[PDB]
This record gives sequence, structure tokens and C-alpha cells, in this order.
Amino acid sequence: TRVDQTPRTATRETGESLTINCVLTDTSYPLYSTYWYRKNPGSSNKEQISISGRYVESVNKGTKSFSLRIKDLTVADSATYICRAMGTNIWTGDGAGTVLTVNH
Amino acid sequence: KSEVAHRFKDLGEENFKALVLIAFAQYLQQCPFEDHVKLVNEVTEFAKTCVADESAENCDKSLHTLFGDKLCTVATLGEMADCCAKQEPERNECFLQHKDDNPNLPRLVRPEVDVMCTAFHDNEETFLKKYLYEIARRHPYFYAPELLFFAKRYKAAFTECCQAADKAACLLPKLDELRDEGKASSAKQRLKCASLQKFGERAFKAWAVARLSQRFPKAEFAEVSKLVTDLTKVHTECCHGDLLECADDRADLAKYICENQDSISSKLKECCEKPLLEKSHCIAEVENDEMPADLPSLAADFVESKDVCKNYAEAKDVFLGMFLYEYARRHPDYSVVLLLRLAKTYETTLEKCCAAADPHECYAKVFDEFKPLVEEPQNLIKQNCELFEQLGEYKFQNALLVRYTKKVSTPTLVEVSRNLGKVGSKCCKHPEAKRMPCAEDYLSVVLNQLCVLHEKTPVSDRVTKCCTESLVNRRPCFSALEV
Repeated sequence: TRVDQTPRTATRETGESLTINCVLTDTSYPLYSTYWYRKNPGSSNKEQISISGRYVESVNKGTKSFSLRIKDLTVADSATYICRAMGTNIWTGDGAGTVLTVNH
Repeated sequence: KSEVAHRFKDLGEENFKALVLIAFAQYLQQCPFEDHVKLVNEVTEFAKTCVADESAENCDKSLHTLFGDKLCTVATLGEMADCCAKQEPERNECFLQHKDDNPNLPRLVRPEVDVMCTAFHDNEETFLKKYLYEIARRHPYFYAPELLFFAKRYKAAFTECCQAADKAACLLPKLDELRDEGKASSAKQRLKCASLQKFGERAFKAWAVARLSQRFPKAEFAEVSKLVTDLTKVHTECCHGDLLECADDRADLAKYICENQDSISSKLKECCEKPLLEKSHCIAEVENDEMPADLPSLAADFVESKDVCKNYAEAKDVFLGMFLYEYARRHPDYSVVLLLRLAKTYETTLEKCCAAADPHECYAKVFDEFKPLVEEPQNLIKQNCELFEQLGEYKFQNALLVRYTKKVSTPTLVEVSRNLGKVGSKCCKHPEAKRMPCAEDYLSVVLNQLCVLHEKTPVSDRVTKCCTESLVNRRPCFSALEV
């Protein structure tokens, strides 16, 4: 069982958008909950992301696919984004991360 | 893709060679040291061709295929020989079923200190590999990565003690400690494998949620769940004989933990500075973090909420996992087994109540059912610690000796009784709040070892019943037995 996160690297300019697409694979178990985390540049702690405003989640339990789109991109956003998936058995895994860089 | 090459690159030559040695010794428990050395060197030399070129012949074969072929080559040249005639995956399964915990092997007779120290000096590599082999073959379910840490501890003991005034005074005692720690660790590793091996993950995962939650109370449920998943993977691979995969996965977990300390525990700094084997061992033995400041009662979410049954029905394991996490994080003073009995009680009540027209009225006082369950181990510890404090270790052991012999082989009864006397000596010296976790958790190990010993030669019935009935109810089953 594994979670595939794409893209692992991204660079956008100010005012643009980013869509991170995660897939729960190699399992016979259904997808239950999804979690998105932000690890700031030069941070030793990841804080969970409250999906609101700019943050828009799209879930498809059949494909076992879940994606997060960030509407307006700003410099402040430059951070590592991690997706976490939990199956109905509680098997919990993380995608390899997305290192987004926002430039002007 | 060459798995062997990937494992070699990640583990490094030295660790790869040690792990291959342990793996072979844990299966070919009867074969001489020299036989194993030959096998290891051959495997390592081949791995190196794969490292240089993943496209080299046979480099793309699975580890089980390659390992079985290497072992099997020797075997053709009793029952072990039968496994060799099978094909993968049946062959691996066959070898796994043939890891006999005790087909008896004569106890180790250690050379004299002067001889050992000289051998250590003349050839540290071979000397240390020899010991790795001796321990591994005698303990087939010994957690591989841990054996590597013990090896570095044995190396340190010889390094320090061989240049001391009295070689024996320095060395012999350390060796005795390592031997004892080793047997204990091996017993714990057999308990974990037995759960995975028969029942599967849910039993192990339950234990893990409870233990990790007591240890990392500040961590969120999702984090604990993630850690249980990773730990289950490591443990599963080690238990089935996937030593390299397990070792690398354990290293990766320790790394993940260290890079996410702020989301796990404030007590990990010291460990995360250590060397790679010493770090994982430290993390594994890390003391419980302090629990969050003002934690609310579980009543609101697990008893009062209208969504109890809805949340339970939708994903039972998730809900129960959350119950276990919330209860455990709040109770580092409880044994893991007690916490598991509380979760089982909660599960049974919900399964019954949620079927009713008005579930809430039915499960409204569930927490009351917990009180008698909590008190039983508590009182049992109090009475036994009080009896130990009045008798002393020896007399205490003898009282236990008579008590258990009266209920249900003498050598086994002596050994278990002696160890039980030690539980007393170890645990009763600890403050009341820490007594349950050390006592019940260590007793569950001693009783599992007794079960294993009965299992090889089943002459008794009462013991097998208690042993295979319920893992969480092993001690109460056994404890409650009559003359």
C-alpha cells in the first residue's frame, strides 16, 4: 500500500494556481479520510491545513483519488505540501511531498 | 530494478553482511559458522555485481528467490530438505514454519576471558560475526535490527574490558547483562510475531495504537495511525524473514520520526542526534512524553454524542482506534492489555447497543463497566507487591513456584517462577503509577514464552486453552486457574 503525490516539485509565479494530485494505491481497502499538511521553508514542524478559501479539495473515492488546488499563489505559500490518506482499516500513509516555490 | 542492489546501497556493506548472516543463521540454525560465512560472502560478492550493474544476470530476482536458492543449494547438499524442493512463495512459507523456537541447542559455553580478548584482538570481524551467529541461531525470532545494536554493545564491552586490570570483573558481568537483555528482547519479538503470524495486523495494530498513544500523547490520531502503519510494516517484514527490507524500513521510520519531532514528542532530541542504529534503539525505548494540559473527558464524544453509532458503523476500526488513542494518551499508568480490554468492552457494548431503538439509553453508562476491569490488575499488583515486600525475592519465587505447580515440567516451572520473582523485584520498586505497565507487559512476555514451551511438547490442556484463547485475556485466564 502506497500514496502517490504529483508534482513533487513545482514553481509558480505570483497570482497563479497549483493542483497537487494524490492517489492511494496497492490496497484492497477503501479510502476514508484525507489530510493536507504544510511544512514551511526551514521548518521542523508540519501544521495541518484547514481546507478553506484558497484551499479547495476534490475527492473521488472510487478512483481512490484526492487533490488539493491553491487558487491564488503568493510568495508566503512557498512551502512543502504533504497529503495523507487513511483507509477504513486505518492504514495511514503519506505522499512524498510537493516543494512549491512562488516567485515575482 | 535490483532489490539486492537497492538494499546494499541503503544498508551499506557491513550491515548488509550482518543481516544476511542473521537471516541464514535464523533458518539454518544447525549449520556450522563456516558454512554461513561462505554463504554470506558469496551473496555479498553477487550483490556487489548488482550494485555495479542492476542489469547483471540474476540481479532482478526477488530477495526470497535468491535467498531460498542459496539456502536450498546447501540443503540438498531432515524436514528442512523438504522446503528446498518447493518453489517460491511456498518455499519461504515452508522455511518460516520450520523456524523452531527451541529444537534444543546446547547452552553456550563461553571461552575464558583471556582467550576471548585475544581472539577479539586477532580478528574482531570474525570474532563478532561468530557471536552474531551464536545468538541468531539460538533465537530465530530475534528482531534483526536490534541484534545489530546488541552486537555494537558486545563490541564496546570487549573494547573496554580487554584492556582492564581484571578482564572477567569487567567483561563477564556485562556479557551476563547483554545475554539477559537479549533473551528478554527475543521473547518480546516472539510475542509480536505470534500475533502477526496468526491473527494478522489488527491485533498488533491495536497494541501499537495503545502503546504509541501513551508514549506520544501530544501527537494527533492521524500521526499515531501513520506511525502504527509504518511500524506494522517493519515488524511484518522482520517476522516473515525479510530482514534487509525490515532493517531499511526501520531506519527510514526513525528518520521520519526525527524529522517530525514537533508533531510527535518533545522527548526525541537526544535520540535524533545519535548514530543510525543507536537512534532507532533510543526512540524505541524513549520515555512517555507529558500529556496535553487540559484534556476533556471522553464522555462527550464516546457516550453523549448522537453520532456514536453512526461513527462506529461507518468505520468501526477507525472509531475504536480513536477511542483507544484518546483513552491511552490519558492513561500511561495502565498496561497496554488493560487498555485493550477496555476497548474490547467498548466494542462489545456498541455492537450490542447500536442495534437498539435508542442506542444512547443502552450505552449511556459504559464507563461504569470499566471500573471492575481496571481494579482487578490494580489489586493483584498491590497484593503481590505487598507479599513480595514481606517475603523477599527467593521466598517470593518459592511461593509462586508452589502456587503455579499446584494449579498445573519442573525445570520450566523453576525458570518461570524465578523470572516472576524478578518481575516483583523490578516492578514493585517503582511508584504505584508506573507499576502496571511494567508488570503486566513483562508478565505477558513470560507467559508467552511458557506457551511456546508448552506448544513444542503439548502434554497439558489448561495452558494451551489459556494460551490460544485470547492474547489480552492470557494473564487473567491463567491467573484465575484453580488447583
